[PDB]
Amino acid sequence: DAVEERVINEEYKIWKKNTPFLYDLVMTHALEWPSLTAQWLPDVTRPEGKDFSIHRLVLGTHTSDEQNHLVIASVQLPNDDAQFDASHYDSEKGEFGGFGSVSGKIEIEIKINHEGEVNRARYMPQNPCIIATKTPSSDVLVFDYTKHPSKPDPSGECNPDLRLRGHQKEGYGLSWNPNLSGHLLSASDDHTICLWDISAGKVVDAKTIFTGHTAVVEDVSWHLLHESLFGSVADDQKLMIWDTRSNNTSKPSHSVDAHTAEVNCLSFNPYSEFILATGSADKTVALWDLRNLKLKLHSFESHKDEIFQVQWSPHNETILASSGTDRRLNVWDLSKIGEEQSPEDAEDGPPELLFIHGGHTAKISDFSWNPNEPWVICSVSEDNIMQVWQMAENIYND
Amino acid sequence: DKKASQKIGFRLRNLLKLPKAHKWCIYEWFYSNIDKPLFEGDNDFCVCLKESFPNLKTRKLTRVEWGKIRRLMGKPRRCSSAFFEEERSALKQKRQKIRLLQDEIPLPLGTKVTARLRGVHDGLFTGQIDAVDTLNATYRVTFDGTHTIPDYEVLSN
Amino acid sequence: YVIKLFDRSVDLAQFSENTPLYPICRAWMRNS
Repeated sequence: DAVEERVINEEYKIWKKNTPFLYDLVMTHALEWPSLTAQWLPDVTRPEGKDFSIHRLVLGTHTSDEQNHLVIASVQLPNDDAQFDASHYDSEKGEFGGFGSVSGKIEIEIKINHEGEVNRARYMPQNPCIIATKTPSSDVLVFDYTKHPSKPDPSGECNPDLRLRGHQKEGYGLSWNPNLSGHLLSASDDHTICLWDISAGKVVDAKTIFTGHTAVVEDVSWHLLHESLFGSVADDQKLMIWDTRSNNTSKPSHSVDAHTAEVNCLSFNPYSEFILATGSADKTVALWDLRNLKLKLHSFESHKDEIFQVQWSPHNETILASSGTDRRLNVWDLSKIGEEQSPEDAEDGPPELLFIHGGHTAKISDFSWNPNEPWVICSVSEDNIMQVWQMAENIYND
Repeated sequence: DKKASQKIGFRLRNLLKLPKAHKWCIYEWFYSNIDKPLFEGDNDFCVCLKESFPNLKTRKLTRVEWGKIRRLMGKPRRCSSAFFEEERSALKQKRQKIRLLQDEIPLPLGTKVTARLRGVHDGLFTGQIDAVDTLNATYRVTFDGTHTIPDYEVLSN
Repeated sequence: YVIKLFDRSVDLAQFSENTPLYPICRAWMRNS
């Protein structure tokens, strides 16, 4: 354990020292418990005459011998009129680590009682007050956080607004249909994908169960432009494309062997109808075109361990990020794939590797792009850290 | 009053009982005696600020202004694994530089110390420098048993 | 209000229940 932790320590302190060349903004916060999930709520408050805006994050807890909570936290982010010392990572004189928004502290606004750890938590696009949550009891739970108290009952009792049934095992995949209000997908260890139309007592049985996979279904995402289409990835090393119009729910529309190992996550491009990405335990991120899934358009190889999460930028068609157990979050620029680069540069990675975030000390469980502050990312890791950060503008320009 | 102070401690104890979180605390704030100069001075960014922006006396500027400065300094290297490796062995050379220097760098360390100990135990514990050894650049530390510890994992007092 | 927690001590009296854990960890890690 000493050899690994000496490398990690020095590489982390090196990273802090270098953080002024690499970030417009870095904020390190310590949660009481580590979060397995992280997602920016879509609302932003821009107070009149202030040099900060207010954002909200859906997080949860992961603890085994204390009560768990769905968490809504608040973040103050700088805007362009905010003056701060970007010249060095502060760890002694403030309430977060790094530099940026003086007021940029995370604040816990709502803790809601939950049945066990929060495997994943996502808000519904058509009504961001509604968060679906994935529990270890295999239920999917729905909360309207506006109707729950700010302080949770110390009895710990969890009172979901809806309890979605259909799974027999827990899972992590969760995706709201962005073009049909209330249509939720879920991927489970029970090898099944479950669909609910919660525009339907407080318990709801699944509208539809898709059974193509033969192992743990790691992730599921709706296609962002086609209300009938969604993708899934599983421990059977397959990517599968499903059409809710089809009468057969035991067979996908398309089924490719996507990677040489388990496939953990996928995400559809918010601008192209045909582009999506998967991430795999084979340390690869694969790019895919729906017009011919018969082989990868491209494989992004710089990660050094299992990749557990991928997300397209919401502001830029050709920007993609991935996160893994190698303690790194990589940002890719698809437009740079064939590019020529200096032999100096080639030692640091392919030209499509835009940026490497070395800010996390343990495995990164999840990250979200901010939908209102371009290039700002929130990422969380298994050592309780939540980092809110923004790559230097210098890097993604010329 | 004291209910509140106690609840703060319950929150703190829950983070610190988690070993990954516990080691993050070491990574964030724990700098040995020889490493403090290597990290607590001016970084290269602050050096470049002082040398190529000599009329800039403030350090409170906007992202945009900071941007204009970083575009003058050129694009950074991606924090590759090769990059951290080059930076790691630079850190090994900076350490020896400080070392043979033994004039406000730290003095060589019966000095009461806080030392990184691993394995069975896994915190930073207090103790005495039983023996100094400039041979492998290590110290014998007797804990309040005795262990040979690198100097970059021993903090004075 | 000073507590002992895993061979280090910290005076939590300067903090409040709303204080985030980052600055409290620091005080726990700092010395004399």
